[PDB]
Amino acid sequence: GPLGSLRKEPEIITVTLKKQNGMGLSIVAAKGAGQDKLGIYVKSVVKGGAADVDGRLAAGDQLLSVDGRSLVGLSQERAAELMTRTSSVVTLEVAKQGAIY
Repeated sequence: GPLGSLRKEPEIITVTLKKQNGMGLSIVAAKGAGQDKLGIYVKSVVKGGAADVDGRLAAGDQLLSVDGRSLVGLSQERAAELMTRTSSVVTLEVAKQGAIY
């Protein structure tokens, strides 16, 4: 769908993968049996990827889009596929609900 929603602190998160291996990030969500668009939200981090390695990623990283591909209602299947061939560089837009001031 359409990208951009709120300002938030993060919004546009980008980090050079190829770090310890991947992004070692555990997402939580899907798409179906609802509005055909489930809100993507990180449940945790593999604690072994640029994500948990960038000391920023963790449970609470709603990705509105990934590599241009909207994630604001994607399925772990597709989302994962997108996050798969991310390359040594991952450029996705994440947002929070409210924390750290």
